[PDB]
Amino acid sequence: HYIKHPLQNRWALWFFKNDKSKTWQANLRLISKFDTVEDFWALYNHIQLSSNLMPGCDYSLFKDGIEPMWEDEKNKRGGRWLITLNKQQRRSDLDRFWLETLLCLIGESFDDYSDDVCGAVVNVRAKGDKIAIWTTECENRDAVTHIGRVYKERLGLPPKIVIGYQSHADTATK
Amino acid sequence: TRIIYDRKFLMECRNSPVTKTPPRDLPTIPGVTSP
Ligand SMILES: C[n+]1cn([C@@H]2O[C@H](COP(=O)(O)OP(=O)(O)OP(=O)(O)O)[C@@H](O)[C@H]2O)c2nc(N)[nH]c(=O)c21
Repeated sequence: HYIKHPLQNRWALWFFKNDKSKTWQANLRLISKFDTVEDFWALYNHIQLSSNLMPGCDYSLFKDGIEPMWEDEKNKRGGRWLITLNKQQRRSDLDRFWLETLLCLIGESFDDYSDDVCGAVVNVRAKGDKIAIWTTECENRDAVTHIGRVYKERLGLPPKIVIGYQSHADTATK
Repeated sequence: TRIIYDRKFLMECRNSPVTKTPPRDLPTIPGVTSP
């Protein structure tokens, strides 16, 4: 006897399996979709912590209909607010920051500019784990700025962890 | 108008009884999911 609380958006959780035989897109896999708070927690409570993913693997949470790749119409001209962690920060902060990121997404924490958010991505990597929020238009400087500011506040980033914005066009070049 | 939730409320919902059952068609991905 419970009424679930609906989210503004329906979301999809993706997993990326590091298989070097296969193409990047072919390693991408849909786990599940949800559109209530309680379904979010039901999913979260039955998946692995990011810090325990195999090296080279990712989680992505994206709005329904947006694939977690540069090529998607909604990401093409977009970009990301990115933080990179070192090795001790995997243990102490990765899982905390990822969950905080997820709550920013589903809770629509960026006011009107929440419509500019496409999703978020966590990359578990030997060289240093990465968390990012993907936004739809790198040129919407107001949206980008506000999202970045609020996101940095909600994460509670210490100054030793810098947060930076880059367009996917530049990433896909380098 | 937009449905917005702050952190404290989202966290309180985690205790709900509906969050203790996995999603119905959760796939089997050993090490990643617990269906
Ligand atoms: C997010 N993304 C990652 N890849 C591929 O996987 C590679 C690794 O990208 P990465 O996001 O996994 O970073 P990584 O830490 O592994 O290494 P880095 O490039 O030095 O930062 C990319 O260079 C692409 O070949 C991608 N390839 C395509 N076609 N589209 C994407 O959106 C995409």
